[PDB]
Amino acid sequence: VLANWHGHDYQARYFWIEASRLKNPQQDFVVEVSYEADGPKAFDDVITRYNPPRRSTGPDRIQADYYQIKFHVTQAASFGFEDLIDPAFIGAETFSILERLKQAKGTEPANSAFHLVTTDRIIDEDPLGEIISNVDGSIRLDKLFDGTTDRSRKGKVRKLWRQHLKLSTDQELEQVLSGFHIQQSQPTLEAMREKVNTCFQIIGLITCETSSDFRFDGAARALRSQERYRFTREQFTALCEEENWIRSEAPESFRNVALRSFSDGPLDIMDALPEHTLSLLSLFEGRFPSPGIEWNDVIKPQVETFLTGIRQTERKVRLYLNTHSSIAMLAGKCLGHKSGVEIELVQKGRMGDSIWSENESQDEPDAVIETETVGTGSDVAVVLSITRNALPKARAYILENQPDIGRIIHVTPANGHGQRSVKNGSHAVAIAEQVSDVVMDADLPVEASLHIFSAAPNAVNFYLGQHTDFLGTCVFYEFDFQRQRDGSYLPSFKV
Ligand SMILES: [Cl-]
Repeated sequence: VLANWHGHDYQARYFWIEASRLKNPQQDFVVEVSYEADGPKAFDDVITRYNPPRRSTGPDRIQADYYQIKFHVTQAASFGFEDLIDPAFIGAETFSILERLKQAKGTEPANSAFHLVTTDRIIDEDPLGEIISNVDGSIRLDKLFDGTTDRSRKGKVRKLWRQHLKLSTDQELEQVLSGFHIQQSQPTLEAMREKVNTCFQIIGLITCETSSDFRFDGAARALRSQERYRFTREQFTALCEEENWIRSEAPESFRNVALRSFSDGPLDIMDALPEHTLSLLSLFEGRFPSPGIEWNDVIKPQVETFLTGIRQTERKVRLYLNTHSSIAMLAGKCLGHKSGVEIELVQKGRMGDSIWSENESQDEPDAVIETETVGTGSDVAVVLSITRNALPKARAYILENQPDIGRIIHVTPANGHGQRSVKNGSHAVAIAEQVSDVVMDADLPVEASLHIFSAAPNAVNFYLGQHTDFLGTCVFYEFDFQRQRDGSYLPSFKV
């Protein structure tokens, strides 16, 4: 029983995720990672330092990211702009988040980034939600600094913060807020355990599975007792050697590639180099289009061009995937069975991170497959119920909107849909293969289309996309919880 970090296991796991970069050959510019377990202080809970300074969307390369991690509580609450001036919000008697920010801006180099990390969310109609970027969490200075007076909606925020910080002008406030980020709705503690394991496996370290107690939490407490607070690349390699953590010192070198369509959190933003990264939410400047014509005309060409560029130069690819289901399926089609690209998938999401490949074998029973006739048309639907039963909603959409569909093929894993219905990449591939066999045996004429409705994680959708080349003309669909308050399908890509 050792003394915990002030941020406890959440802070320790954040640190381990950052420190794994010290032994990542594809992030050699990360030169030091440190933690402050006797806090909170001023944005030093975790610090990641770069040499050369890291690439940035802004005008200056960033020499360090500084993290202030709000004490993790399992039940997530809400906060607004008024909370940023309250010390209790960061679990302290004095010094708010903004005062800590002002101090850190006083002490640290100019080309620095500062992040407030929390599993809580911004209040729905609070002004803070309007000044925090959906792309990367950065403060939206063009939005907060309207050029209005204290009476306006943004003026009230400016006044509260300016007077709390004892500044004379909104210009000084803008100086203080430059480089500040709020990362809301960050992963749960359990997802953080999964992310630590994924990061460690990728860099060739051992992982801690099944065990109800995480080994690396105790390792972090022991490091604190040894007063080892900061690690260069050499120091982290030395720690890994001393701890007997190195599984392989030379794992198979895959080229890291990233495909994302949601928010770019700091944990994931450097998964691949910028030239090997496609972040769709950034291209749409934080406003992702509804599934439809814009997907087939804007998103599809972008994804196809990006993945053709990857395919013609790379033999082995580690694909970090955090996107919509049909985009994952399109990605699979672009890197299909024809490409000759050996694929390792890193599935990232709110559930956590997982690694998929065809290395582990499987002997699961065949998926239950049931065909139903619903009309006279020559089109065919395939419904994959993997995470949940998708057949009712797909059947409703089809009855209401696709008169040319004459047959619905329903596919469900042997032991039913659920969170873990697909074992591994080999199981996903085998399911895709039996789906392809059934569709090919259905003998669709060449003019007809195969409509694909899927309720599955990104990796399963990717492996299915890899086989859509065998199925001819296809229409991919997106399930949206908007038009119908409990969800409904919309066509996205026609391939
Ligand atoms: Cl004032």
